[PDB]
Amino acid sequence: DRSRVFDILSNINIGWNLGNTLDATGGGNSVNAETSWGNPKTTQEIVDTVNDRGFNAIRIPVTFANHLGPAPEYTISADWLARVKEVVDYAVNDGMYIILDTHHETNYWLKTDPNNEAALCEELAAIWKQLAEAFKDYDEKLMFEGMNEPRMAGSAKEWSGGTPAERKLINAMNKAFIDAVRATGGNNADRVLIICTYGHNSDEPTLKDLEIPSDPNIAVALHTYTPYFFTYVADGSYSVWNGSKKNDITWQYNNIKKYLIDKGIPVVITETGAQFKENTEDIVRWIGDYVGTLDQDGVKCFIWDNNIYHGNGEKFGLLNRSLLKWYNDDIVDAYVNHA
Ligand SMILES: OC[C@H]1O[C@@H](O)[C@H](O)[C@@H](O)[C@@H]1O[C@@H]1O[C@H](CO)[C@@H](O[C@@H]2O[C@H](CO[C@H]3OC[C@@H](O)[C@H](O)[C@H]3O)[C@@H](O)[C@H](O)[C@H]2O)[C@H](O)[C@H]1O
Ligand SMILES: [Mg+2]
Repeated sequence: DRSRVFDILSNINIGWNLGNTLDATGGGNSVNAETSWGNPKTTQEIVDTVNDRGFNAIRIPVTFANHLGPAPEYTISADWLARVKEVVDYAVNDGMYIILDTHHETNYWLKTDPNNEAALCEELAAIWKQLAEAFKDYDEKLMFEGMNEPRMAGSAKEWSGGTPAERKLINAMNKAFIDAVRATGGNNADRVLIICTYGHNSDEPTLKDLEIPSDPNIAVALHTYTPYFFTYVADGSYSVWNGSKKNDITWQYNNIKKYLIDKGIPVVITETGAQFKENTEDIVRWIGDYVGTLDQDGVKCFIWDNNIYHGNGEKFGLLNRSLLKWYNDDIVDAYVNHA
């Protein structure tokens, strides 16, 4: 009976990621990492605005690597740990549902070499013991997501769910994450903990290999920017959404229903979105199809927002953070009013 997790999630309208922020990797071992990818320092106002528009859930991606002391303790620099807490507290201040993750650890130590399972597990666990100790007293609105797209960057199957050995490794790491949090007690005893597949991929072979913890307070996270060629810019990509590629969304979702939802396993899409390609009307329709699909079974999603819209780079930006104005109200409206 995993119903407690379902109840908790049902409280979310739709979520929002604080992209390219605490996840950013410049600035070395300092709080300036937050601004190293060109975003402004996150404020209470920014989070209020997100929550006010109707994203009552927020994902705070964070990359810890440069802020860790040497192994085996991997002590999180106190300055970084406290700023992370300040950002989570912005959301706590507004009664929001929250996901804290580890993020681009994949650039550093989180390289999915099955031969190196213990070292990987131990580091994940050492980080999450400290994070869990820091957020012990936070209520059940705050959730943890153990890893972000854990994979072997540069590998042939980096973005297609990796290899079998790799996926066994992901099970080991998911277990280590859960074990290390639960062992800290307090509100972490029953905190929703969000595990993931290899790369957060949702292809049948990836899901088929996913071990499901018997811990009843978990959810499974996936990323689906589906279809890739609509949402991303690339050779073969398109900007028109007429419905003809909805089967791509549908088909993938049937796998998630088969392996997760229909077995009573909570699922969350902790990232999705569509890069802006001067095509408001199409995104709006894609949203109807994409999110409407998720809505059939009460599945929630969090939208990736890197605050990039006019500039160059992947144009997932929605909230203009400096102006506290949305870059595109029509796209936003479709997301917040999806129900
Ligand atoms: O299904 C479309 C598939 O068709 C091929 O013919 C095509 O060439 C191929 O590119 C495409 O698969 C995508 O490949 C991209 C790189 O070529 C991947 O880009 C990455 O997407 C990431 C998101 O990752 C997760 O969600 C989507 C899911 O597809 C993936 O497996 C997950 O791990 C981004 O974070 C990253 O920036 C980007 O490079 C893309 O993910 C593949 O779908
Ligand atoms: Mg308790």
